[PDB]
Amino acid sequence: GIVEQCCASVCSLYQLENYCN
Amino acid sequence: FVNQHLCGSHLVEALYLVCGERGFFYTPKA
Ligand SMILES: [Zn+2]
Repeated sequence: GIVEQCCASVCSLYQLENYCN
Repeated sequence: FVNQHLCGSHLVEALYLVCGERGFFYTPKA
């Protein structure tokens, strides 16, 4: 999930965009 | 864009910014 990808680890902008509607 | 850990309200604010008119989903149990 997003917490594991972007908080516990680090997300690129592209990875953040996987959580857009 | 920053390259760092984004957590909690900071993660939500980043999604709000990045996603723009599309909107986003914040589902932290996922
Ligand atoms: Zn803070």
